[PDB]
Amino acid sequence: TCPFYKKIPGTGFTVDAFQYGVVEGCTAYFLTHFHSDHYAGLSKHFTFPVYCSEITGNLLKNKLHVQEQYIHPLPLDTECIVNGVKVVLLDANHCPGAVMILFYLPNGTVILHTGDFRADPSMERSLLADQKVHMLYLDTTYCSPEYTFPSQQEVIRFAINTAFEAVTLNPHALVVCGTYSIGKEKVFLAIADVLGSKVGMSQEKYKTLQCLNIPEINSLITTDMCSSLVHLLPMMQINFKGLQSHLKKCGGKYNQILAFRPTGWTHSNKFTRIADVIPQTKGNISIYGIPYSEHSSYLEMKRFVQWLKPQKIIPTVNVGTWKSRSTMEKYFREWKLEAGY
Repeated sequence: TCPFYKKIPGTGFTVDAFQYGVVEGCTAYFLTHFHSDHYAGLSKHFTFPVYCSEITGNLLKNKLHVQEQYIHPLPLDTECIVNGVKVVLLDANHCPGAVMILFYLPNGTVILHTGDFRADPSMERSLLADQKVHMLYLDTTYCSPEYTFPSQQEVIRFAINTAFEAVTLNPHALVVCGTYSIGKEKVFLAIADVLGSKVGMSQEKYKTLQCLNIPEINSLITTDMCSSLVHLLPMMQINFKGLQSHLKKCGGKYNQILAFRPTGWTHSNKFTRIADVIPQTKGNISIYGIPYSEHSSYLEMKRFVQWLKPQKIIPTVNVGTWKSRSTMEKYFREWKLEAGY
């Protein structure tokens, strides 16, 4: 049964609740981004409205095969009426197409629902600057002080340098990159850019990438693997037994794979910096883990909530146990008391 934190009060609207059947009273289903936890349920056979970003729309039409009439895409940064309610979509700084939703109620209440997000100072000079928010449905994926990680631009440095080192040392070396959903495209695009290659991928991942309104995308990617020296692969495949396997298939065109597993947080964030990273090594295959997050760090989240001074906070992540819920409220209280809202 749709949990209360996927419902918006004073509307027939719901957020990321497509896996329960019909939700009694829901006239419109919002979807924040194309990630299988959030869309679990959608298909060609849906005949209620869906509101979402243009980019998320393309993924619905072309990947899940939803029927164009039911996909209502909306522009960002635009005051837009929906079933007699003002809403706005804002860039969430998560994966391509990912949005937060501003709801403006008849009764005067204002609600912000973050979806998945990586909070950033640039959001404090958006439309949110203009007015008060009474409720915050917040992405609490990394709501604990242990959770730190470097900036995306830091990590993209490390990558560009590493790969470019190796390839310049050994020009018969392949760069690989793992992936299982959209997100983190800047990893492989930046590597390929510094190397003078296009990125090569399976047919389905090419299909996925062609939906995302990346400019000049045609010059950057291909389905011709032979012609490319930055390859993509399923993250399940990024290991020695499966990389060895793949290295065979290239057919004596490369003598060393240099991979990258863009991960989120792992416990190795606690004791080691980004400039001091190492990979696992079994023969001529070298696998990096690299903490490229598309979720807020504890500090980033903290700053954002303390600027927003919401009157109330409703967690959307790690809400499944009483210990996690309790831990999270303590942090909310601390933030509130530090800041004087």
